[PDB]
Amino acid sequence: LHKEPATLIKAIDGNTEKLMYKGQPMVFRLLLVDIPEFNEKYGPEAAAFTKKMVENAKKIEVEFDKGQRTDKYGRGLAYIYADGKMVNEALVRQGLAKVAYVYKGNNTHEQLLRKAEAQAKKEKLNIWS
Ligand SMILES: Cc1cn([C@H]2C[C@H](OP(=O)(O)O)[C@@H](COP(=O)(O)O)O2)c(=O)[nH]c1=O
Repeated sequence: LHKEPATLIKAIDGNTEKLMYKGQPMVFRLLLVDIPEFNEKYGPEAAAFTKKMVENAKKIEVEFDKGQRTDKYGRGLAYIYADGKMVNEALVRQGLAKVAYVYKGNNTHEQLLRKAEAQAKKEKLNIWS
Protein backbone atom coordinates (compact mmCIF):
# COMPACT_ATOMS: atom_id res chain seq x y z
CA LEU A 1 0.00 0.00 0.00
CA HIS A 2 1.00 3.66 -0.35
CA LYS A 3 0.85 6.60 2.05
CA GLU A 4 -0.47 9.79 0.54
CA PRO A 5 -0.53 13.33 1.92
CA ALA A 6 -3.45 15.05 3.61
CA THR A 7 -4.01 17.90 6.03
CA LEU A 8 -6.37 18.32 8.95
CA ILE A 9 -9.37 20.64 8.48
CA LYS A 10 -10.34 21.66 12.04
CA ALA A 11 -13.98 21.81 13.15
CA ILE A 12 -15.47 25.29 12.68
CA ASP A 13 -18.79 26.85 11.57
CA GLY A 14 -20.71 23.91 12.94
CA ASN A 15 -18.85 21.54 10.56
CA THR A 16 -17.15 18.43 11.54
CA GLU A 17 -13.40 17.71 11.45
CA LYS A 18 -12.24 16.57 8.00
CA LEU A 19 -9.09 15.81 6.01
CA MET A 20 -8.12 17.66 2.90
CA TYR A 21 -7.07 14.96 0.39
CA LYS A 22 -5.99 15.94 -3.12
CA GLY A 23 -7.10 19.44 -2.16
CA GLN A 24 -10.71 18.47 -1.32
CA PRO A 25 -12.42 18.27 2.08
CA MET A 26 -13.41 14.71 3.03
CA VAL A 27 -14.78 12.89 6.04
CA PHE A 28 -12.60 9.87 6.69
CA ARG A 29 -13.52 6.72 8.56
CA LEU A 30 -10.74 4.61 10.00
CA LEU A 31 -10.51 1.12 8.55
CA LEU A 32 -10.90 -2.00 10.69
CA VAL A 33 -12.15 -0.42 13.88
CA ASP A 34 -15.31 0.16 15.90
CA ILE A 35 -14.92 3.20 18.15
CA PRO A 36 -17.24 3.94 21.12
CA GLU A 37 -19.65 6.75 20.42
CA PHE A 38 -19.34 9.89 22.43
CA ASN A 39 -22.16 8.98 24.84
CA GLU A 40 -20.71 5.49 25.52
CA LYS A 41 -17.97 4.42 27.91
CA TYR A 42 -14.58 5.48 26.50
CA GLY A 43 -16.28 7.57 23.81
CA PRO A 44 -14.83 10.87 25.10
CA GLU A 45 -11.43 9.22 25.68
CA ALA A 46 -11.30 7.73 22.15
CA ALA A 47 -12.26 11.09 20.60
CA ALA A 48 -9.72 12.97 22.67
CA PHE A 49 -6.95 10.49 21.82
CA THR A 50 -7.62 10.66 18.08
CA LYS A 51 -7.91 14.45 18.14
CA LYS A 52 -4.60 14.84 19.97
CA MET A 53 -2.81 12.48 17.58
CA VAL A 54 -4.00 14.27 14.45
CA GLU A 55 -3.82 17.87 15.75
CA ASN A 56 -0.25 17.42 16.99
CA ALA A 57 1.02 15.81 13.86
CA LYS A 58 3.49 17.55 11.59
CA LYS A 59 2.50 15.23 8.74
CA ILE A 60 -0.83 13.40 8.28
CA GLU A 61 -0.97 10.65 5.66
CA VAL A 62 -3.78 8.47 4.36
CA GLU A 63 -3.20 4.95 3.12
CA PHE A 64 -6.00 3.31 1.15
CA ASP A 65 -6.28 -0.48 1.11
CA LYS A 66 -6.81 -2.59 -2.01
CA GLY A 67 -10.67 -2.51 -1.99
CA GLN A 68 -13.20 0.23 -1.72
CA ARG A 69 -11.86 3.69 -1.00
CA THR A 70 -15.16 5.29 0.04
CA ASP A 71 -18.18 3.94 1.89
CA LYS A 72 -21.89 4.35 1.10
CA TYR A 73 -21.88 7.72 2.96
CA GLY A 74 -19.00 9.11 0.86
CA ARG A 75 -16.47 8.82 3.71
CA GLY A 76 -12.89 7.89 2.73
CA LEU A 77 -11.86 4.52 4.13
CA ALA A 78 -8.20 4.48 5.10
CA TYR A 79 -5.37 3.83 7.46
CA ILE A 80 -4.40 7.26 8.85
CA TYR A 81 -0.90 8.06 10.04
CA ALA A 82 0.30 10.92 12.25
CA ASP A 83 4.08 11.40 11.89
CA GLY A 84 4.32 7.80 10.83
CA LYS A 85 2.23 6.39 13.68
CA MET A 86 -0.95 4.62 12.55
CA VAL A 87 -3.97 6.08 14.30
CA ASN A 88 -6.08 2.90 13.68
CA GLU A 89 -3.43 0.75 15.42
CA ALA A 90 -2.75 3.20 18.24
CA LEU A 91 -6.44 3.45 19.17
CA VAL A 92 -6.80 -0.36 19.27
CA ARG A 93 -3.54 -0.70 21.22
CA GLN A 94 -4.86 1.63 23.94
CA GLY A 95 -8.13 -0.25 24.31
CA LEU A 96 -10.05 2.68 22.84
CA ALA A 97 -11.44 0.80 19.83
CA LYS A 98 -12.16 -2.81 18.85
CA VAL A 99 -11.09 -4.52 15.61
CA ALA A 100 -14.29 -4.65 13.48
CA TYR A 101 -15.75 -4.11 10.06
CA VAL A 102 -13.27 -6.44 8.41
CA TYR A 103 -14.49 -6.52 4.79
CA LYS A 104 -12.82 -8.95 2.43
CA GLY A 105 -10.57 -6.88 0.24
CA ASN A 106 -9.68 -4.07 2.74
CA ASN A 107 -8.01 -6.18 5.42
CA THR A 108 -4.29 -5.67 4.88
CA HIS A 109 -3.59 -4.58 8.47
CA GLU A 110 -6.08 -6.88 10.16
CA GLN A 111 -3.45 -9.07 11.84
CA LEU A 112 -1.45 -6.10 13.04
CA LEU A 113 -4.55 -4.63 14.62
CA ARG A 114 -5.64 -7.93 16.16
CA LYS A 115 -2.27 -8.23 17.85
CA ALA A 116 -2.68 -4.72 19.24
CA GLU A 117 -6.13 -5.69 20.57
CA ALA A 118 -4.75 -8.78 22.22
CA GLN A 119 -2.04 -6.71 23.91
CA ALA A 120 -4.63 -4.10 25.09
CA LYS A 121 -6.83 -6.89 26.42
CA LYS A 122 -3.94 -8.65 28.25
CA GLU A 123 -3.01 -5.27 29.83
CA LYS A 124 -6.75 -4.77 30.73
CA LEU A 125 -6.71 -1.28 29.17
CA ASN A 126 -9.80 0.92 28.86
CA ILE A 127 -12.58 -1.01 27.08
CA TRP A 128 -10.90 -4.23 28.36
CA SER A 129 -10.55 -3.10 31.96
C1 LIG B 1 -15.27 0.92 8.74
C2 LIG B 1 -16.30 0.74 7.64
C3 LIG B 1 -17.60 1.14 7.84
N1 LIG B 1 -18.58 0.99 6.84
C4 LIG B 1 -19.98 1.26 7.07
C5 LIG B 1 -20.60 0.08 7.76
C6 LIG B 1 -21.68 0.64 8.74
O1 LIG B 1 -22.92 0.86 8.01
P1 LIG B 1 -24.24 1.32 8.83
O2 LIG B 1 -24.16 2.86 8.96
O3 LIG B 1 -25.34 0.92 7.93
O4 LIG B 1 -24.20 0.68 10.15
C7 LIG B 1 -21.06 2.01 9.05
C8 LIG B 1 -20.42 2.06 10.44
O5 LIG B 1 -19.75 3.33 10.61
P2 LIG B 1 -19.74 3.99 12.02
O6 LIG B 1 -19.19 2.95 13.01
O7 LIG B 1 -18.85 5.14 11.76
O8 LIG B 1 -21.18 4.39 12.36
O9 LIG B 1 -20.07 2.28 8.02
C9 LIG B 1 -18.21 0.48 5.62
O10 LIG B 1 -19.08 0.31 4.72
N2 LIG B 1 -16.90 0.13 5.39
C10 LIG B 1 -15.95 0.24 6.35
O11 LIG B 1 -14.82 -0.19 6.11
